[PDB]
Amino acid sequence: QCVNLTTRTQLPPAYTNSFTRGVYYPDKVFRSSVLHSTQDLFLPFFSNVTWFHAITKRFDNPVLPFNDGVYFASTEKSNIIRGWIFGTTLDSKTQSLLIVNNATNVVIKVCEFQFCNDPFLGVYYHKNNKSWMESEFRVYSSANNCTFEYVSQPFLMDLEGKQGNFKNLREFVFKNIDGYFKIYSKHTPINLVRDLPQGFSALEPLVDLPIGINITRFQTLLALHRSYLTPGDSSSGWTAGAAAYYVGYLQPRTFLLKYNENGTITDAVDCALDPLSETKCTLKSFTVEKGIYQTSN
Amino acid sequence: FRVQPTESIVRFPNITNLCPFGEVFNATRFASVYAWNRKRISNCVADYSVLYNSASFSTFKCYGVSPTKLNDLCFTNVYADSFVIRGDEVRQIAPGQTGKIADYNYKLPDDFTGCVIAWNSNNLDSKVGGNYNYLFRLFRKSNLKPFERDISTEIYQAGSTPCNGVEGFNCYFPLQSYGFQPTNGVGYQPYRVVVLSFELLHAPATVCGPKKSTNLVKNKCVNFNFNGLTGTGVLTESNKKFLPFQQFGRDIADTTDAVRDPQTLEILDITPCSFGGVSVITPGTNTSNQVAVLYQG
Amino acid sequence: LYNSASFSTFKCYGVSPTKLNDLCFTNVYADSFVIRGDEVRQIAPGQTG
Amino acid sequence: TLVKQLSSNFGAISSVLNDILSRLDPPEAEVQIDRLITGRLQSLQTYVT
Ligand SMILES: *[C@@H]1O[C@H](CO)[C@@H](O)[C@H](O)[C@H]1NC(C)=O
Ligand SMILES: *[C@@H]1O[C@H](CO)[C@@H](O)[C@H](O)[C@H]1NC(C)=O
Ligand SMILES: *[C@@H]1O[C@H](CO)[C@@H](O)[C@H](O)[C@H]1NC(C)=O
Ligand SMILES: *[C@@H]1O[C@H](CO)[C@@H](O)[C@H](O)[C@H]1NC(C)=O
Ligand SMILES: *[C@@H]1O[C@H](CO)[C@@H](O)[C@H](O)[C@H]1NC(C)=O
Repeated sequence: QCVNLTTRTQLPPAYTNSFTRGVYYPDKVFRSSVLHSTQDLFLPFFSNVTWFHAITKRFDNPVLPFNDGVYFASTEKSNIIRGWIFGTTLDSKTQSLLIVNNATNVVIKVCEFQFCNDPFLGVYYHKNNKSWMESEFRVYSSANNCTFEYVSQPFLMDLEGKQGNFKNLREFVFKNIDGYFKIYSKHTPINLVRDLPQGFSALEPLVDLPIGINITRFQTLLALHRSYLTPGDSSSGWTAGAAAYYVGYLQPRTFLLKYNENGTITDAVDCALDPLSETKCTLKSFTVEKGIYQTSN
Repeated sequence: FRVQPTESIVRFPNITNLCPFGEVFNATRFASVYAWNRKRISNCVADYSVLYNSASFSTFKCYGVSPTKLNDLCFTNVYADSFVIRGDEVRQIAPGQTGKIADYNYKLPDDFTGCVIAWNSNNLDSKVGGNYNYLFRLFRKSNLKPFERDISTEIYQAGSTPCNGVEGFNCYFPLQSYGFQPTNGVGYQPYRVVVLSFELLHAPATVCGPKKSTNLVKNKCVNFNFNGLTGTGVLTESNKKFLPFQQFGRDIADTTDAVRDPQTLEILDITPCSFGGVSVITPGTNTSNQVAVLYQG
Repeated sequence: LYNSASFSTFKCYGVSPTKLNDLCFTNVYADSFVIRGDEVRQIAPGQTG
Repeated sequence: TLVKQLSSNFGAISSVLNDILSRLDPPEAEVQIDRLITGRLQSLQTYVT
């Protein structure tokens, strides 16, 4: 059985503005001090990115559409965000990739899963010993047929019901092209929680998987913190920590990437944002002299 | 002027696994054309000696690559596609060819790079009363895109009369039984056809030829072969830093100037051997026959 | 005629019944006769009776 | 521009001559060689003019 979350407050999703974030290495080749130009799926600069927040008894695990691509960035302190579900039908009728990170081995498997209406992870604080354990793992029901499974090494993290300011910024990019699931990741320490900071942070590829299934919807997994001072029921005592993750969608875009001496991408420029940006794309330079130029037709 | 290479070196990965050709070719249960099966092969040395031997192989056609050279270069993600078609249809499974089976079933892209292997089956896939397990589609609203599959089972719509469940006039099921019999002619016998698709798709390479790897020699104009990359230049130790996922290097001209050794994971630079030019000066044939030689670079 | 659906049998051999007006023909010939209910199968390509 | 013209396909399967030579047999390769030869020769003529 799977317990169903109840008595959760629902709020409209807020909107915020991205600031030139989401540039990743598009190939395995190494280049230094070269103003290379590439054409691929990118998150356009200054885009309208939806912002979700979890915090009386406010909770949110909406089934957001996958679209062509997703830029998932979550700023967190207590690692309340654990994993993501990637499925089309999400009712054990079609393969549904399940990526979940827990105290046990990181589980990255694709199987037919009868996911319940509310797939929320649950971590309970025990009174016999002062330790946090994942007493609830009722996210799905059964897995009849498993085409492919990959179980990684176990990972241990400190899970606590803390409402303090987020300590780290984690950025992930998901793409499904040619039957390969590509994940790019970055980890940057941060203290300000007002909004995403400025600057360029290149995302290095993490892992590639040949899942070979087409995905139209995805859902984020949020842990529930239940201490010894809370009943621990889904009705009451399930108050989770402060959570904030941002979801953006990739589009076909042309970027001009700048490589420094060590091969890192310091800066980038869009080729469709502004006439000045288009001119800089045409001249293949970050500085434009006085004059008049022909960009396009 | 030119400098000639002295030695030749090969640096292939050390892989002991052997790809299971047995399942691909010698399979008791062999899939139908309506739902063709795809098999992924990786991380194994592939010996293609058996293939050009042509033992009981009716048709061995390779597009974009030569079978004799197949055991030299190095690939990634070998695909195997298995399906069963009638004896007079094997011709139409080829690049750039349109037919009843090709348009309504498994079809090949015009840019196909692989070998098509076909051998005749007499009675292994035939029944005295007619084998009806194998099915083919003779109706389809829109021609299939390359490498597509159809799992729908609906009555095809002809005319204004509704179909796909409303059986009636001008309502025909696209799927038909092939009806193979051993008493039929050679042109009506079932044939087992397997399609191999080859792609590099990235710097890393998984399936590589059984060629032995030799030692490494440096600071000499030699012929080097790194994972199927052929060139001629001196090899020296490189101070350039590669990020762990990166494997190659490129300059402004986009020619390779660095590469990582597969066996030892060491960064080494590549520099072309000096050529220059030759200019001969003469005081004049009348005065003397002595000359001086100037080498440009 | 195809959409009329007033014909018990509407079969086109060698040409697409749905797309027939699209292709122009040099000469069109029509032969008319009335047969029994057990003889329609006899009047068919590759059929002898 | 002269150097950048060296990387174009000009209709061949690949720009690099070595990739064409290793992957393909001599009888099939020479057409792909001809495409590249014509393209690069035309580029040289333009530069010289
Ligand atoms: C994002 O779109 C909403 C409407 O969907 C709009 O109200 C909001 O102003 C947009 N964001 C920005 C930064 O303008
Ligand atoms: C699992 O695979 C078997 C083997 O074909 C099949 O019989 C069964 O129906 C599959 N399970 C489901 C839920 O479709
Ligand atoms: C994606 O999967 C859904 C599953 O319902 C299917 O209907 C759709 O045709 C698929 N799209 C592609 C492009 O394969
Ligand atoms: C490259 O790395 C070295 C060593 O960490 C550092 O000294 C140098 O400043 C770096 N160059 C950059 C970041 O442009
Ligand atoms: C070489 O020089 C001498 C002296 O002027 C002249 O008589 C002779 O014809 C010359 N021969 C040639 C081949 O230039």
